Amino acid sequence: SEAQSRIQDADYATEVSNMSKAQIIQQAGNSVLAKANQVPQQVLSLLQG
Amino acid sequence: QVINTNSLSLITQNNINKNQSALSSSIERLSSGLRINSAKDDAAGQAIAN
Amino acid sequence: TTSKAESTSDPLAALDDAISQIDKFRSSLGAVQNRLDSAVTNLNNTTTNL
Amino acid sequence: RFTSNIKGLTQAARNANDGISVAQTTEGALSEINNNLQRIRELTVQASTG
Amino acid sequence: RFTSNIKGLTQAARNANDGISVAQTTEGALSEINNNLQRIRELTVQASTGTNSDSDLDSIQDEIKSRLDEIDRVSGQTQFNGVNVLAKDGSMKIQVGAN
Repeated sequence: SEAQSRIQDADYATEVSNMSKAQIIQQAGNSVLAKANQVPQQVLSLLQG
Repeated sequence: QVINTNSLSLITQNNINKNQSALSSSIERLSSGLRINSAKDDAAGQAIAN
Repeated sequence: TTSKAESTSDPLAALDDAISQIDKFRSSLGAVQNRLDSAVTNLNNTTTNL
Repeated sequence: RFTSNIKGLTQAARNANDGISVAQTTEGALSEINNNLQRIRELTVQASTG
Repeated sequence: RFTSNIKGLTQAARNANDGISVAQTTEGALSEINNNLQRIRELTVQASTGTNSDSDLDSIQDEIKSRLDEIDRVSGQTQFNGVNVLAKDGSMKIQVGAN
C-alpha cells in the first residue's frame, strides 16, 4: 500500500504551486492580449478621422 | 500599421491556449489527489497502480 | 443440448489476463490522446505562422 | 492559397479536438470496466477459499 | 536608373520578408518535433530501469512508437506554398538585391 502511494497520490505541494503559476501567467496573458488589441487604432488616429 | 491581420495578438492567444491546458490539468490534479487520472499521463504507472 | 459445467481451471489467472488486456487498451488510447494533443499544438502554431 | 490553407488547418484542428473528446469518453468507460473487473477479482480471491 | 533601382529594391525587400516568414514556419515545426523527442527521452529514461514487467515495456514501446509516428507525420506533413520544407535536403534561394 505504501508502494502504491508512491506512484499515485500526487504530492499536493507541487501542483498547488503549479496552479498558482499557471493562473498568474494566464492573467498576464489576458492583460497582454487586451493591451495588444488596444494598439491598432493608431492608424485610425493617423487618418485624422 | 495594418489592421489586426498581422496582429501579434494571435501569438498572445496561442500562448494563452498553451497555458490553459496546464491550468486545467493542475486544477484537476489538485481536485483528484491522484497523479494519474487517465492514460494521457504515464500509462505504465497507471497499469502498475492497477 | 446441455453440458454440465464444473468451474474455471485457473480463475485468478484468467482475470489477470483480462486486466492485462484492458490495461493495454488503456495505454493505446492514452498514446492516441497525447498524439492528438501534439497534433493540435502543431496545427495551431502552423495556422498562426501562415 | 494561404487563406485556403489557414481555413482548412483551423477546421482540422477542431476535428482533432473532437477526436480527443471521443478518446476521453472511451477511456472513461474502460476505466469503469477496469474497476468492475477488479471487484470481480476480489470476489474470486475470496471464493477460492475452502 | 534610380527609379529602376528603387523599384527593384522594394521588390527584394518583400521577397526577404517572405523568406523570414518561411524560416519562422520551419522553426516552429522543428521546435515541436524537438519537444516530442524530449518526451521520447524522458520515457526512455523511465524505461531503462529494471523494476518493470514486460507489460510495462510493451506499453512504453507502444507510446514511443506512436510519438515517433507523430514525428514522421509532422516531418513529412509541414508544407509552405506547395513546398515541403522537411522532405528534402535541398537549398532555397532568396533574391534580396536589385541585380
